[PDB]
Amino acid sequence: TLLNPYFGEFGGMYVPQILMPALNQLEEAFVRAQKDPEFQAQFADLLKNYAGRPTALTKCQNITAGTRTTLYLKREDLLHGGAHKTNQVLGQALLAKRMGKSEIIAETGAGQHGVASALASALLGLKCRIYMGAKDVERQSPNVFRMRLMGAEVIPVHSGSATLKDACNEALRDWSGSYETAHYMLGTAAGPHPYPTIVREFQRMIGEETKAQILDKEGRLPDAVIACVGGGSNAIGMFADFINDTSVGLIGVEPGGHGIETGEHGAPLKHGRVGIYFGMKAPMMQTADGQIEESYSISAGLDFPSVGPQHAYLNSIGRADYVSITDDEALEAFKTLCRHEGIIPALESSHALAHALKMMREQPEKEQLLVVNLSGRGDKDIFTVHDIL
Amino acid sequence: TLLNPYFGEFGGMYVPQILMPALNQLEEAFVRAQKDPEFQAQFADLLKNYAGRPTALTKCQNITAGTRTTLYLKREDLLHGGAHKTNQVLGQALLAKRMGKSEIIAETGAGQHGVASALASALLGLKCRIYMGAKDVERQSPNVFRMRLMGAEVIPVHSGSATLKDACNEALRDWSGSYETAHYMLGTAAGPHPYPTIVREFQRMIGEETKAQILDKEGRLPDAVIACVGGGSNAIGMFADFINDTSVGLIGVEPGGHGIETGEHGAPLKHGRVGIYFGMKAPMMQTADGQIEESYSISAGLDFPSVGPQHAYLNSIGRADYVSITDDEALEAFKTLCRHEGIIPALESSHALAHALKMMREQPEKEQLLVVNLSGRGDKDIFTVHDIL
Amino acid sequence: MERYENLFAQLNDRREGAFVPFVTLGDPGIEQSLKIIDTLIDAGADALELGVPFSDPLANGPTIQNANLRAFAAGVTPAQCFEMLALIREKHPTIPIGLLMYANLVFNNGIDAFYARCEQVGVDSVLVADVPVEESAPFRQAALRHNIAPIFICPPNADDDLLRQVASYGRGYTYLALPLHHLIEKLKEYHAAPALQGFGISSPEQVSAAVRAGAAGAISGSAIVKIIEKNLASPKQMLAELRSFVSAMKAASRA
Amino acid sequence: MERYENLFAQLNDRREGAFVPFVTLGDPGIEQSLKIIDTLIDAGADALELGVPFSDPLANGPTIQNANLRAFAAGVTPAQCFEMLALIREKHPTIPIGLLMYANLVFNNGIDAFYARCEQVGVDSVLVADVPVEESAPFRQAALRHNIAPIFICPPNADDDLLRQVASYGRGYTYLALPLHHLIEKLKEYHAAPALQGFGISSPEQVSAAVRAGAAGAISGSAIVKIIEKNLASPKQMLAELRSFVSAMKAASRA
Ligand SMILES: *Cc1c(COP(=O)(O)O)cnc(C)c1O
Ligand SMILES: *Cc1c(COP(=O)(O)O)cnc(C)c1O
Ligand SMILES: [K+]
Ligand SMILES: [K+]
Repeated sequence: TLLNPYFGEFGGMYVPQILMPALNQLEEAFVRAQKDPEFQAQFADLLKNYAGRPTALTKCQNITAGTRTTLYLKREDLLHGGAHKTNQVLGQALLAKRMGKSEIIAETGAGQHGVASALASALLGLKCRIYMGAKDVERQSPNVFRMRLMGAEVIPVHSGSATLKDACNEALRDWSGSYETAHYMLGTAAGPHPYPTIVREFQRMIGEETKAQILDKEGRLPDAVIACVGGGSNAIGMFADFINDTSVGLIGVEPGGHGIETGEHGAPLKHGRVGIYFGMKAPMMQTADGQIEESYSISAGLDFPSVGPQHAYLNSIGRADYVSITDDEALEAFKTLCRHEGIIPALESSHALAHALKMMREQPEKEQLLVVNLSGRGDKDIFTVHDIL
Repeated sequence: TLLNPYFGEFGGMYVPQILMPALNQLEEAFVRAQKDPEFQAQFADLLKNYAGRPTALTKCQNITAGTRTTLYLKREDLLHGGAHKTNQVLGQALLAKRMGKSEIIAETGAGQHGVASALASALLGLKCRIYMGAKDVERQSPNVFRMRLMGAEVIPVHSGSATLKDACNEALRDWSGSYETAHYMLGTAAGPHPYPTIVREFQRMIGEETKAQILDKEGRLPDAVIACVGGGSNAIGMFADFINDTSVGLIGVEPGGHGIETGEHGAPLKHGRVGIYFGMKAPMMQTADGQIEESYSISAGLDFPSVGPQHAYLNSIGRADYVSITDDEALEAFKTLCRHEGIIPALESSHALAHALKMMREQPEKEQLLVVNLSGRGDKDIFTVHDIL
Repeated sequence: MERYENLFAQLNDRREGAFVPFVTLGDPGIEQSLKIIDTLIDAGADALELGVPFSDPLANGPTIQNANLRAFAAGVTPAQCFEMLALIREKHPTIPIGLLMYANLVFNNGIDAFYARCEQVGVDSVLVADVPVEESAPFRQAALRHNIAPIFICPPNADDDLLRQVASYGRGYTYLALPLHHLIEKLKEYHAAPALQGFGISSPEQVSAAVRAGAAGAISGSAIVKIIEKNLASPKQMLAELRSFVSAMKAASRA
Repeated sequence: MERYENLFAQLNDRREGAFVPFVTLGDPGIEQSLKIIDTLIDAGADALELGVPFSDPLANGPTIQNANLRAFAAGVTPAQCFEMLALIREKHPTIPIGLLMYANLVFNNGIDAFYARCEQVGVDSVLVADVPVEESAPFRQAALRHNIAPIFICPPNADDDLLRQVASYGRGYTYLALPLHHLIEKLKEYHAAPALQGFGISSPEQVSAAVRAGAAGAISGSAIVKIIEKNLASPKQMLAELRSFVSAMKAASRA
């Protein structure tokens, strides 16, 4: 390979031999794209004029009144599409084009990645097919209509559990036979190399902007940047530019679901064990036998049974710290932001906010400048929350 | 008054005597606010760091391929809240505060203005009560939950038709008794002076940005700027900075509903007659007797039985031209933008886009640089459209 | 116009105040409405303030709104109102009749034309609810040309300049933060048309108090509509109850 | 390890190719599975490729996926598989047994430990589906230490370097854009383990053709699972049909 597929012991390219050439060509295309000012100019123009970058950095005083915490929210909820997913989805599409490909293959659970894949493909003239498990299909009807509206072809999978992992399989089987003309658009900073690396690089503007912005508003770097961790893309995008700023804490929040002790959660980095699946060596939800399990969370966008390899690595060396947040804590954070700032955050993002509220509340006299990555908007969560309250 | 309440023969302050002092104090507060650099700095900071301004100006090549039309979309759909409504709602809230008021009174139909009113009030520490007609309540449940989530108090009206006009009445009755501590946050560029004037000024950044942006991308002003006309705020906000640029066409699109000839439309400016209602002298939907009627449209955000007085005026002198667009034309424009650009526009905005597509299609060899104000996003329309197709 | 002058004169000779009830034309129906009005006149009402059903009473409370709904369901149109007005006038030659209108219905087919019809049927005054003195120019000139009294509302949050405008602009009577004696005395100083207290006149004690403050009388708005809304089921008893109420209120103006 | 060497030698003396069927351990149940396997061996299969049920066969098609589902419903665990493997070996001492595995199940409780158990039960080779030659170091070293043959897949989109790695890394047999004669000849040149054509071997003509191309034999994957899926209702006839299929395919390797 041209780049290191590993982050310590985590990462790699655990795919059948037939898929290696596909990964190798993609890696080489990425490296050339990364050094081409033309590609960069093109990516930037799209992010700026189409997606709406740079996103705002909102200081939320109402929520922190009476404490010594100063909180800022990186406004990815204001990005075209409703979430941070759009950034990388645009870079990958430009990459598929650099490779002379006209098709895009993807798969979804909560539907958000499918929508992002469809919007990018439709914008850049790519034929897009999306694999989604039936169980997810009939449950995420809005996003399904959304995808079709944007010309994407949504293909319902029924392999066993008929869900994400079963869709990923079909997407890969398809890709092995069509990689010559089709590009597999992975949804997060996980899977086989160069994916964790590519998704990070195409999301790193989150951290870069936040740094320039906080430096602008406060004249200093934050004390900590906090982000939710489903597969790891929004978190890594935020963390990336701050990794060499040793004074900046990097906090990743995994979903605690109904409570770690209950076993119903989506927190493999801290409460699971290493395995080899999804084409990578990384911590995962699995039985004692070695059978991968499902990650639970009130927020469907956080149900990845594993995590990105760079997160597993950053946590092994002490650089980044990962915590957990329950459905109730996320629900409370959700309600708090709506009532005090007029922003309906995505239940995924609410996990990140929930932790910062905990850091503030537990030690209200502690002076701390925090940045929460508000990864997406929660208009799609107004019903879920409604059914709870 | 300090400012002219009229635009030719249109406008005025047709409110009961008791409400005149409220209008007069508001006007004086506006004039002082407009000349105070502090207020301006405060408004701008909020628009920029909270709302997400400036909005993008997207050139849409896919939709105009094979024609000599160059189209740009002013991205108000990317504004915090989903629509342009947010801009003015923030300025008015700052105005209520300049007047030492702590409460906000409003009313809604489709729910969007209620949501915007609630988000602004919640952000700036204002107690907000919103009047909404029962018929609109049970139909716009998402926005109702949204409003309550943001701390607003939603009060269901049942006066007769239990709808917008019946809510406006309750909101006004309330305001007449509480204007000392409460500010009436009007939703569009209509009603009694200084409202048409204030809403225009707090929306004019749309036109100002578009001008700087098009001048930046193309080095020339557009040939025409197109916007939908419900009550007139997004349109007037876009038109405003271009009124003195005589070479720039200003096209306002009223909803044609099922067809002008059917009588089921919301196009009083071109297919109604002057009356005195909503505290202003303006063209309206009304019986031969003088009984105001309801404006029909597939898009609930365009059901205002009247129009802003400045629009009526600009149309009397030849400055701006107004057309009509049917539900089907708006539905087609909706589908086209999703499939070709990856943007789901609000059905309100789709009326504006639909007309530009008509200007392009009818004369494909005509060279024209157009700007459509994409007033809001259509995620809230994905079901309506779904029920049609 | 004139009927008011003669009424307030006769009232002063009798050293009593005027009691003016309000009612919606056509509520709860044409036949019922005409009978109610005759009962009000029979009961002792010195004048009448009649409302014409409009889309949505832009400046009216729920009670009136609900009355309008009943009028609308009964298919009462402004044209029907004028037919009712003519007949009421044909039966009662001297009672002043004021109309409570909204700008659109007056402006609809021409302002001047509206007042011409008012003069034609025998209406004495018109108060356009949503037209403040600042927008009144065309309405009052049209009213004056047609010998109709343009009535204006003098609110509690009125100031001196407003007091002066209402005084010079208004005719027939002045529809009445500041002290009651302040308004009344300043109105008399400015030679305003006799003031009729329209706020919360729902009991006899209210009428006597108003006249006591120096108001030429009192206007009972919603009070009348109330009896109507309640007795809607038994029209015969509605009349009987209206009779008694007006008699009480009117007796309270006799000093 | 060795059983393969002896098999390919005996095959060459008989101047015939090897026919290797694939089947999922525990599909459609333990008792059924054991009986199927004996029928395959009885029918003439020269070796066996056994699959162990995993969460989701990351690199397997629908046919296999559906087979895994049946195995899961029947409550078949990897521990059960090893119990089945021991018994199969206890009955048949010379037939080579290859396992088709996924990395997680091998890595789960330790790679080395996995291969130790394979050696213990009498397994001859292991092909880890999702482990390409680039990530094979630990798996092949562990396999070698435990006298297990690490099988590698030589894809159609393979290149020369890959051909060389597979040749030096693989043992037992090579699981077989480019010309068939190209792969086979280049594999022999590089001294690769005997190549077994695994692509689309579903008919006798396929087997003869493979051997004709110079492949040491053929692996029929899904073909076997098909008969199982169809005859699921009558287990007795499933066996009968499996018997015939294997007999045909095997007869086609006898030159
Ligand atoms: C997809 C999603 C996530 C979860 O995934 P990551 O890859 O961890 O970033 C987080 N936030 C939003 C708003 C999303 O839509
Ligand atoms: C409220 C709304 C409108 C209609 O009203 P205007 O006052 O005419 O601007 C237009 N577009 C969107 C997206 C809206 O929500
Ligand atoms: K996860
Ligand atoms: K309208």
